[PDB]
Amino acid sequence: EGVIESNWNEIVDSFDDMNLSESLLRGIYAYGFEKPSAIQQRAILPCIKGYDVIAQAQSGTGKTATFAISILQQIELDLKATQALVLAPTRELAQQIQKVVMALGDYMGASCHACIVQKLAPHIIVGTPGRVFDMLNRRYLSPKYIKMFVLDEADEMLSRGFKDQIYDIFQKLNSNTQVVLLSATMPSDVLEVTKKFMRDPIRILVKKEELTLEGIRQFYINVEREEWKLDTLCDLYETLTITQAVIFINTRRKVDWLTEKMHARDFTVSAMHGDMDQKERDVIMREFRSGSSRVLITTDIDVQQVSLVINYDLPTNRENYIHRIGRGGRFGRKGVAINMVTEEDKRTLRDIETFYNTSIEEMPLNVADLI
Amino acid sequence: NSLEAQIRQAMKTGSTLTIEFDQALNQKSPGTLNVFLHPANGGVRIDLDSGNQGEPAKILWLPWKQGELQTLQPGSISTVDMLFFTYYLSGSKVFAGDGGPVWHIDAPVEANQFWRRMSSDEWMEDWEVGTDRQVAYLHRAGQSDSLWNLSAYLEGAAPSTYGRDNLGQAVVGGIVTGRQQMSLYQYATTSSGSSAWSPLTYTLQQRKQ
Repeated sequence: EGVIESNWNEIVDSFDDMNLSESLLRGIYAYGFEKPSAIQQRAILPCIKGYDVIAQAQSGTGKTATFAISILQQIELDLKATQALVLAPTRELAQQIQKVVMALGDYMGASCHACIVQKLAPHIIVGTPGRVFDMLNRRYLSPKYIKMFVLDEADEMLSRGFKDQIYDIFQKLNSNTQVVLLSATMPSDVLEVTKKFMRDPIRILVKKEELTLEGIRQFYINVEREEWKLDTLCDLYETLTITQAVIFINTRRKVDWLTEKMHARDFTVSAMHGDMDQKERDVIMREFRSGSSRVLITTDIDVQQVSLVINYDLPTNRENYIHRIGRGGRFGRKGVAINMVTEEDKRTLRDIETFYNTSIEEMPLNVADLI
Repeated sequence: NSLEAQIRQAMKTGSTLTIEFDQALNQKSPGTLNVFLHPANGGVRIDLDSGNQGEPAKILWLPWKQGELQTLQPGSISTVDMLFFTYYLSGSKVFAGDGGPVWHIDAPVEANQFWRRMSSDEWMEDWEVGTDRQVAYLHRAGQSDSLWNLSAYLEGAAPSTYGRDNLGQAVVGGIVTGRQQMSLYQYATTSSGSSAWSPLTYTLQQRKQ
């Protein structure tokens, strides 16, 4: 799910027309192997030609034959040295790679060892970054004939803190080393690795939405009229047990208004808006994180946990809706959001689920026994 | 005199010295990172800007990342006296293995979930069921047990905590003392202001599964 964006057009959907060697194909057909993904279908060819490649492949590509093929087709089978080096974030992923690489490899007489002792020079080495850096360091492996460096799941590896080890390993490799990075995610630092290590590489990216609504319970209250919002907001603090909350407001004027009325009801509050510099926000975020204020009121945030988010004002568009309550990452997919709805909102937006493209349900009475 | 020495000093002597971090740091993966330390209020700001009386430094950095765990690998812990920092704890947790990794876990990530993601790490795979490791663990007090209680997975002293009633912030830091060896420190920021630095202790923990 998503859409491919490439700077290179060179597709192949079969093992048949990849210009592979015979012993490789003997291996491919021997073990009925799967078809390659759309991503892989456009990476495999320039990859075989030795070009630098950035492929936004889904996690687990290391298990597949196309992955193995991209490595085996480049190996001088008669040179008895390590020519390819694959880094994976964990033992299980390295073993999966080792398994499929050595399966196909056997028909070709290629060797593949997974670094995860005395025996150590196989053509291909796959393993964890630290373990692998260590082996180069203690000279049990040689970067001398290594012409290919694969970073499978670069994102996972950076997340698991192997950036250091990865940069140190790179410094030991020849200048003409083909780099192939695979990552389902392309955050800033992953992009940096490629800028640092690659020369005009093939780019096969997938534009992916970074914030998501997944697992966030979304409610709305028919407040009907603007002037009944303050009361509605105060009743929520009597219906629910709220530790800290973020209240989004559309204008600086109302931010100031709401913090005055809220403060008059003995809420500790922090107000923030666009006509404030970064040094003034910092002090305000400092007070919210510390819990000196139980309520943060802003316009269109640096904090890890809050009881819920309240859209006191409905956001002007979907992008804003997602920047307000959407969360990044695969885990900790929980949250509670409450939207306040007036008749004018309903008359303008027509249908909020459609307008904001998500599932928002009317806040029930038993809401406290639900979130 | 150098901002790096003063922090190191404040941590060891148990003095009060607050740390500010640029959100931009969280775009930098866990590892060895060159930063600039600047005086800010009576504390120190850490960022990537060379100006405003910025003194360079080389530290061990560990970012925060929403919906995820970030990890600092033991193989990075080697230069004696190097400082270590992780982004502000405002609900999140920090788990540290002695001779092992440091994990910054996002707040709502359930304990069952992050434990499973941690176990994937090499150091955890070597931690045989039925044996011990030394662990420094810190969560916000009053937070729901679903987000941090690891009693089904470990037998040992209770984790350290910060704040009260799931309110408060913490700043975790360190000083490398040797190869895969680091002294951890913490200070809290609540409605009473900021406390002084105190050791973040490692206790013995037995792996139950």
